[PDB]
Amino acid sequence: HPHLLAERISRLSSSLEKGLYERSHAIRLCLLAALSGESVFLLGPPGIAKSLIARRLKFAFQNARAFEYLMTRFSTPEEVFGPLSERLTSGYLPEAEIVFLDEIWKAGPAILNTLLTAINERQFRNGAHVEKIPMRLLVAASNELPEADSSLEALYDRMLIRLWLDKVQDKANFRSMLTSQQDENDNPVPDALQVTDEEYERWQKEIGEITLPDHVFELIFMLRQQLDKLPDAPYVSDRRWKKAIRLLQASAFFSGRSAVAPVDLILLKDCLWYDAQSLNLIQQQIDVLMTGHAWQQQGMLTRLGAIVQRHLQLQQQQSDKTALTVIRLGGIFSRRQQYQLPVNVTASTLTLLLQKPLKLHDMEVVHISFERSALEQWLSKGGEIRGKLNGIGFAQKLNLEVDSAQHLVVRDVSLQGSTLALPGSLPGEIKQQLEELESDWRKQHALFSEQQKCLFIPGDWLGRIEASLQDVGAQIRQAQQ
Amino acid sequence: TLLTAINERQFRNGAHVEKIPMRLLVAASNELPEADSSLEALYDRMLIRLWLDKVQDKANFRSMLTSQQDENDNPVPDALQVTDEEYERWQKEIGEITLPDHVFELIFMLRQQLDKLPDAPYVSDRRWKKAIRLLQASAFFSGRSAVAPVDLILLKDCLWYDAQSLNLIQQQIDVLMTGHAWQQQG
Amino acid sequence: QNARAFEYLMTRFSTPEEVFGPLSERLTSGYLPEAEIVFLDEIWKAGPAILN
Ligand SMILES: Nc1ncnc2c1ncn2[C@@H]1O[C@H](COP(=O)(O)OP(=O)(O)O)[C@@H](O)[C@H]1O
Repeated sequence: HPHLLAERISRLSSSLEKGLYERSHAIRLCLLAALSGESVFLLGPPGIAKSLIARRLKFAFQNARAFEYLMTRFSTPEEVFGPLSERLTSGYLPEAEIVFLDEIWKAGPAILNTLLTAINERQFRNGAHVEKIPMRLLVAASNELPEADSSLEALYDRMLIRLWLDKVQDKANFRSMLTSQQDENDNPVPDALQVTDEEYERWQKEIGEITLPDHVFELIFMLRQQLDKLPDAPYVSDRRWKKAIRLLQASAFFSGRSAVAPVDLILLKDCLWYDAQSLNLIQQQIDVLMTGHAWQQQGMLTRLGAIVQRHLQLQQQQSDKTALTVIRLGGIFSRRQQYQLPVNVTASTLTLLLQKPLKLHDMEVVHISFERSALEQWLSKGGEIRGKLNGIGFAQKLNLEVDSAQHLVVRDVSLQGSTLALPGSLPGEIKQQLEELESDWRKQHALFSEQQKCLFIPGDWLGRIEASLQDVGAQIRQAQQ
Repeated sequence: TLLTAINERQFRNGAHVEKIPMRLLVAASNELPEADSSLEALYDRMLIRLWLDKVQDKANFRSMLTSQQDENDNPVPDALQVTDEEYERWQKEIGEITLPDHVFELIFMLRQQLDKLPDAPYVSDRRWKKAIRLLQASAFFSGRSAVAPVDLILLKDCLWYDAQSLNLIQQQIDVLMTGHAWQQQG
Repeated sequence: QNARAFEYLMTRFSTPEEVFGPLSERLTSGYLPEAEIVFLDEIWKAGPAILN
């Protein structure tokens, strides 16, 4: 039964897209928020299809009403909620479902005061006795941004989705859009894809029953502590974290899932920023989190380093068997030039082992890696060499010289010698621990290859997730060679 | 109330709503609205922006100064007046006009040219969609079945918004019509 | 057992007639003179007559 729900939603959003190209992210987000009792906000220049989406989502139901009003600087509350006689609310907002409010950043003082009580309580102060408001979707569009110290920020902090629409840019999607024969006032939604009033009241209760996995909570709490340490990061209130869960739980509900999926965190890119300055900061932190700690991308990186450290620890103990012989070629030159091994080594960032460890830069080291593009220059022209320690940090300078027996003596602050050596051409203990970590990559990749059919996920985000999973898998297959 | 009578051709009336048989919406004024006001919502929705001015020619002013033609009679004959049935049928055949591939190369090029110029006015996506209905209607009443490249001349009064951008829109189209239209500069 | 709520937001252009109730003598049906627990957010921007 839950698997058949994702098919009906995919056919409902397909009929709503017919007529508005390059607006999939602006229509799918409004349909999910309407079925879960959430709001949505739009921003952009007037004329990028902002009022039609408010009149298009009403055809997906069976008892919805439209209300397209423009808030002016001299607007009165009696002209919005209907004039009083006790208030004639015949087709306005208290009895409507999907209302539209354009230029909301300039209404009267009493207009904004009545809108705050109709969101947290879904009621209205209609004279003496109050009544409920069957509001299913709240949308608002404008153009500019409010002040930093004003009363208009009370409503902006309560809206969940902050859509960022813009004009068309693609040429192929503009051909049929320029000459579109589809009417904007008909009923393109079939009668079989429209939900009833009974199914809406039942879905409002099953969303809260979605369980929260322990691995999902590790990503939400980490993002909150990350934005608090950055001064340029925008502040996120506690209400935004609670209202965002209802959106993620509703995305997995209409997609054939019973728990919160880690891929649902992509929708948080339009629920944290507030201006154009913080727009590039929210999309940057989530892109790193979705390609770092989502499917355990960086989690396997800190575990693979312990396997390499354990493998290199057993190779430096038996380094006396295979040393490092440098070829001789001192012909006619002012300095005894050297050269590395030919076909034996071909890597660029190869590592070199040492016998007796030394204390370089007030720390211990067990392996030093050099660059192939930088080793040929020092062994031919001379000068100084720069190499990092333990494969981390920057390429610090070392006191490396040539040996009489064709070796590499590393000098420190105590004038101590250390002959370098290269690792030869896998122990059973390292192979056993490596297969356990490699099997974890296939388990995390199998989860992404099953839930990628979510309709509420953009298409440009799948290119960065797949490129992040292949980068980790390409590094774990190099040490096993 | 004027915004709901354009996109939906309806008007609220207490309880039930009704349609408006509005065929032509004309508006005239003198000054320009503010840059940050609610009056810009109606200006961005109007298609044709006619720029009328006083007479300048001397030959056309002689008969105009002493004109005996009445302005309250019926100079239109009864044989040239269309009926209510022909109006409802013409509203459907306008959308059936095909869009040639050579015409699309000029509309998309004009949109990208105004975006690179900082002094050029901004044109929303609604204006590009509503302008096609005007060009397709010009070729419909002229004996054509497709969008004619010469119909782009009427775009000189559907892009500008003030007196500053009036000389910029009429200059870019004049070069486009005498450059990339019939492959002049091409 | 007989309390009433009143969530109001004070603005820089608020009027006293929109808080206590518009006059006809003042229609104070469910506001502040007959309420018990009222809420006032952003009180540091109200008008001079509201604070008085
Ligand atoms: N980007 C777009 N793609 C397709 N159609 C559009 C687009 N922008 C506007 N339209 C069309 O213009 C008409 C009017 O849009 P409108 O409500 O004025 O947009 P806005 O509310 O952003 O000003 C709509 O019926 C819509 O079909």
